[PDB]
Amino acid sequence: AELPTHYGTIIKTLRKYMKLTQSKLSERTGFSQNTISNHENGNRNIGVNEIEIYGKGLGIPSYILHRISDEFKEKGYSPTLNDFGKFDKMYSYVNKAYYNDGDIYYSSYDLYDETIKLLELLKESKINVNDIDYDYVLKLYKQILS
Amino acid sequence: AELPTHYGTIIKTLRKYMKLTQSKLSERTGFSQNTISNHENGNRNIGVNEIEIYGKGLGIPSYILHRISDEFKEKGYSPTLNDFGKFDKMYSYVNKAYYNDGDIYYSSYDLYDETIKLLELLKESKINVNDIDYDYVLKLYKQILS
Amino acid sequence: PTHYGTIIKTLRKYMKLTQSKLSERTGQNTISNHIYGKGLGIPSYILHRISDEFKEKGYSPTLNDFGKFDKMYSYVNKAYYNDGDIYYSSYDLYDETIKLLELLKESKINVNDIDYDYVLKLYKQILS
Amino acid sequence: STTLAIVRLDPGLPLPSRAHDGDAGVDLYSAEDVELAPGRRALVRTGVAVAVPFGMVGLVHPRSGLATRVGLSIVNSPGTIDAGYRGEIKVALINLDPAAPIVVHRGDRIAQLLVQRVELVELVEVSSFDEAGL
Amino acid sequence: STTLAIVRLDPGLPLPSRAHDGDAGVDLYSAEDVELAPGRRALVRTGVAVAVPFGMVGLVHPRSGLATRVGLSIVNSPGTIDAGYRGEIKVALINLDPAAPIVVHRGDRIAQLLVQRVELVELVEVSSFDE
Amino acid sequence: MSTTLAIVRLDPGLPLPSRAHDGDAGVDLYSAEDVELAPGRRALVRTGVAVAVPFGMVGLVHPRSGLATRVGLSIVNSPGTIDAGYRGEIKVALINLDPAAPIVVHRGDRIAQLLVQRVELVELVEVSSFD
Repeated sequence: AELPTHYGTIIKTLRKYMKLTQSKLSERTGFSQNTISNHENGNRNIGVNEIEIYGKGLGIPSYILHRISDEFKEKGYSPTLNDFGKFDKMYSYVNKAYYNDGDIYYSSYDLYDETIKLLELLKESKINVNDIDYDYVLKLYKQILS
Repeated sequence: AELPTHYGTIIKTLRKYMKLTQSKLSERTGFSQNTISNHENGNRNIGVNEIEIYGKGLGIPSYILHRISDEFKEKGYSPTLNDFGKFDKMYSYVNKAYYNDGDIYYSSYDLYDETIKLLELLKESKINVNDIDYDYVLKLYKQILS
Repeated sequence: PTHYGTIIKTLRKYMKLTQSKLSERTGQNTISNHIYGKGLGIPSYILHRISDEFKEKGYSPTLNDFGKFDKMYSYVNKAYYNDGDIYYSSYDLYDETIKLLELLKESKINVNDIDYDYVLKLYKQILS
Repeated sequence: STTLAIVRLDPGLPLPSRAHDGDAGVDLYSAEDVELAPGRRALVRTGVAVAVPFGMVGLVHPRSGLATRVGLSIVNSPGTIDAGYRGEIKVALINLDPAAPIVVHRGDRIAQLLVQRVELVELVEVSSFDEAGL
Repeated sequence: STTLAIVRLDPGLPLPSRAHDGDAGVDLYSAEDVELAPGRRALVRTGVAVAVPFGMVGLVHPRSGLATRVGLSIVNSPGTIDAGYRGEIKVALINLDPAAPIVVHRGDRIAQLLVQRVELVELVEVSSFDE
Repeated sequence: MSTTLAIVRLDPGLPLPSRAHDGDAGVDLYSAEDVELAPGRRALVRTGVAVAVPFGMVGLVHPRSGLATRVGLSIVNSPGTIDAGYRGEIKVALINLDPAAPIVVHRGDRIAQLLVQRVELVELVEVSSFD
């Protein structure tokens, strides 16, 4: 099995956002600089096996990578990857709500879809994800599960 | 958090019924004669994890401690506490039915309430709990579980 | 419980090993009118299953032809542990084996002269 | 090599058995014929009692076959068998098909019995989890 | 010997408690009065929150009494409490009887909590089973 | 060290089940197909995965609450058992316990979680009566 070439663009963008060198990313995954190098350029395609290993190395769940790759196949690029800091802020709020609140734990379908939906509402409302507190997110999350 | 003083009266009454000195209940719970006396009189209220330790020391499941309490909160006293010898005999049968008979184990709602009902019926037929055997209780016990 | 003697013996006679052959294993020796397992010679599940057919019909057609069974069971097992269609739809592999041997006998087809794929097709059919 | 004592309260039925070595369950059998109409339930005897060792729990599961094919389920799934319980194992069967009745006969496999370890934990109230850990 | 730390969100209900020495679970009370019409369901607060140790799981089983007698089951049985979870424990009740409504009373025991070790297995993808 | 669980992907279009947080009992299973369940209807639903449950252990398929609470989506045989010898596709027997509202399950949706747990492979010893 071999993945499409846009995965290499996903790993490049997410290595640079997580502030890791090729060398640092190597030490974590086990891949040599050369491997990561070609992967990030499109000299080689990332093995289906390997994407799990990259996810653990970056410290990003593999299914996030997959959902970001699905955006590529559809829209030709990825709006989640281009605004990854915003998704990351909201996703940690969404994640904390799920583990601390009973109106969430027992009602969630998909943390990713809910993360994306809270983000879309804040944009409609012209509100930045850094200018709100957890208490505000929770009240808005409860709405979308209700 | 503290339980509302009536647990004091409940433990003292049950400790006396259990033919226990403050020494025996002290050498079992870890509480000093001083703390048991201040619980039993009302000076100190019984913490929520203290009622669990008392139950174990007395040899009574805390659930009965909580349901006797509930009697007080409604009526102003506990018929069950007043007559706890009639109740202890019946409950030991009820307990033996449940753990040893398919018709009871799978059909039972509340061991406490079912012991109440079986007394009412022995009472209203003018029979003594001290007169009857396991087999008579069981027959009647199977009836009330329909 | 004496019915098992026939079973233990018949399994030996079928198993192509002498008394001494099985009489050296897990301890004529201590075999009289002759379950701990005959060195797990056959899973005790089957020995107890053949026993159960004695208490329903006087005999066991399964033991009467253990040759044909052992082949079919091994197939029915492969299908169970490897096919999603079988695993979620099976009711009892022993019974389902007996049913497949039943159908094969009336079609005058031999167990030893058949492949898994054939049996798997039939199997899927009896389960639907 | 842990041991589960079991009494055939009904001798006409087979002894529950482990089909293969790695298999989690042993099939239980109905002692009685029951017809369940769509939606209806019934408490059916299996004609066995078991001695679940202290520190363990017995678990009664529904079996995939009847579940997928005719909608046969257990209301209180999974059935919890306490280590103190010495009476007959019973199974609360419900028919979850909307139209077809289900007819269980004496001797049919109606459940898997699993035996697992359980933590016999003691419940301590804390002010808040923040103070006592996460 | 293991201690499950628990927070009583609802101080009006007693700490749940293992009724008999070897019993596998501890009943959870309803914190609310509910009526379930046939085939209808309800998420019901139990007035507690727990800290399942890392390497264990919370498991919410339905009570055999309510289910046979009255058809009261749990939709997501057995309900998983993850070790990470620190919210109020709730029970997804459902009336699986075709005609009789069920009434739950604040105070009623309406489920039992088990706690078990769980293999926190490492998934590793392979191409084909060589096993 | 930790216990390995080997997993194959009979359908590579789906992402690999993953353990979101360190001590989460289960890993979510995704649906391999689109399905409409009308009220009281059920379906056996492929997930595009096979597993190698270690000997001594058992795969258990639990319902995701939320689907259960909000649309009454359950599992007929809950909790579904994977034996250590099984190597075929995990399929989930889903059912609609809501009486009015059809349920639509999209390929790629999270329809169940897989726990692995140790199981006592007990020896049955028949006896006359007890001790």
